[PDB]
Parts: sequence; C-alpha cells; structure tokens
Amino acid sequence: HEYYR
Amino acid sequence: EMEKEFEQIDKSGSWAAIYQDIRHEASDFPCRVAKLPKNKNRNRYRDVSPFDHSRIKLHQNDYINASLIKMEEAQRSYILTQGPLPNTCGHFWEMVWEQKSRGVVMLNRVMEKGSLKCAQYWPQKEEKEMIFEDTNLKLTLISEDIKSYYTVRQLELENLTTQETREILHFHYTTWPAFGVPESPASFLNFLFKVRESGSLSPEHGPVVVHCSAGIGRSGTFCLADTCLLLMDKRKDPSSVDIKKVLLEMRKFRMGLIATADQLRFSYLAVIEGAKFIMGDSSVQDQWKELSHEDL
Repeated sequence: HEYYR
Repeated sequence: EMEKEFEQIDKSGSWAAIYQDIRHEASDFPCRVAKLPKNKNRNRYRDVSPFDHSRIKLHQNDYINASLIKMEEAQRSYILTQGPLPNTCGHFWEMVWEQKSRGVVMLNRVMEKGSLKCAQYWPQKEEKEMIFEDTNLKLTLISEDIKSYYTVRQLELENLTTQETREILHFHYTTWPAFGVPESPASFLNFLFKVRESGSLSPEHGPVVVHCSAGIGRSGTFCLADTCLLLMDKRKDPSSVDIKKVLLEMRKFRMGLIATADQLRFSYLAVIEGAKFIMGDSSVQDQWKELSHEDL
C-alpha cells in the first residue's frame, strides 16, 4: 500500500 | 582480484545471504522529525524516513524526506530524497536551490506498473513553465536531449525573490524498474559517466540530488557504484575497495540503501566492469556508449 515493505 | 569474490558468491549462490547480512548490520538512528505528525503528508512511505542526524533542512517547517550522504574518503556528497509528492515539489526545488545542487538524477518513472511513484515536478514543455508559490521558485524547460533509455533536460531555476537564476541538469533514467536492475552494466555506467562528464558532480557545486520512488533502492545502487569507483581511483587499487563496507558506510546516512539482493549483485557487476576505466583503459567508455544503444 503506502508501505515500502 | 575483486573478480575473485564475485565468481565465488555466484557459484555458491549466496547473494541473498550476503544481502540479509547488511540489513542486519546496518545503522539504526532516530528519525524523530520525520515521525512528527505535522510531517505525515511529507513522507511517501511510512517505513522510509531520513535519520535526524543527516536530514536536509529547508531554510524555512524545515522538513523534507531527504538525506545528505557525505562520503568523506571518496570526497563526494550526495543528497538522496524520495520522489517528490504533489505537495513537496516546492520543497524539493527549495532544497535544490538552498543546497546549490547542479544536477538531479531521477531513476524512476512517474508511472510505474500502474502505481504512481512520483509527481510531475518538472515542466515537460518550454512554453509551460512551473511556478512554486510556497517557495517562490520558477522552473523552465530550456532544452532536452532524448536518448533511447534516458533523457537529459536543461532547466532554469529562478529564485523569484532575488531574481537570480541557475542552470540545473536533469538526468532521467527511464528503463530501470522498481526493485529491478539496469539492462546491462554498460547502459548503467554509460549513464553514470554522462552525469560525471556534465560536471554536476564537481565539488564546486552542491551535492547532486538523486531520487527514485523512495530514494533508497535504485538511488542506493547509483550512489554505491559511483563511490566505489571514486575510492578505486583515490586509493589507486581496484581490488582494495570492499563493496560491503562501502554500502554499510552509506547506510549510516540513510536507511535501506540497495533494495534487493540482485541490486547488490549488479553493484558488484558495475564496479568490476567500471574498474577497466579506472585502471587506465580510458577507451572502454566509448565501448559502453555503443553497447548502450542510446541512439534511436
């Protein structure tokens, strides 16, 4: 989502 | 030489093991300014923030998601930053101005596999200049040299206050996928040496600004290769540069540089190939250009 992971 | 260690890791297939090690050994410094609430909308990713100790300060709210990587022994500084947001385009150019940068290297595309990775922060037509009213800057496309996998634009940045102007060179690499690698070392090193030749990296200028989507993965790869080649020349010894120690040194200044094990492998591939030029084979440069197919 809006996490780079 | 250094070609030893690479042939080895490839056979034993331990690249991811090496990469996982760096993640474990990498610095971990506080990111308090980046985590303030008033700065939530200034960060594109919630797990990617500048360390407090190396963050760029706007000369204004002074926060921008960008880090000064100051490689003391290589004697070069870079600013790595995220792809600007719709609301931080004025901050980005404010930063470029206040830090006296001459070049911007952009390694992502605005549109990347359906995902929006970046705002259109520079003008695409000479006649439609951009005006950033929060920071009092005006930005104008002057000319552009389009090549097959990259484009160099010449821009004019005007400080609407003092009315002074500067020329900024924008180097846009268009064929480097997120979490992926360039097509070949030649196409990468050809790009890198284009940037080098422009003088944008010269120390009489401020640090070059390098960004991708988060400013850590592809940006990290670009900056590690350039620095390793710098240390090769300064130390005057190719097999002396240890890519791992250099990358950990860069990671004292910004988290997460180099995003995949393959990007680390390519980093080795690029430094190894680049040593041909450092060792004296100055003409391998022309080889890279022809190999890169930059024409048509």
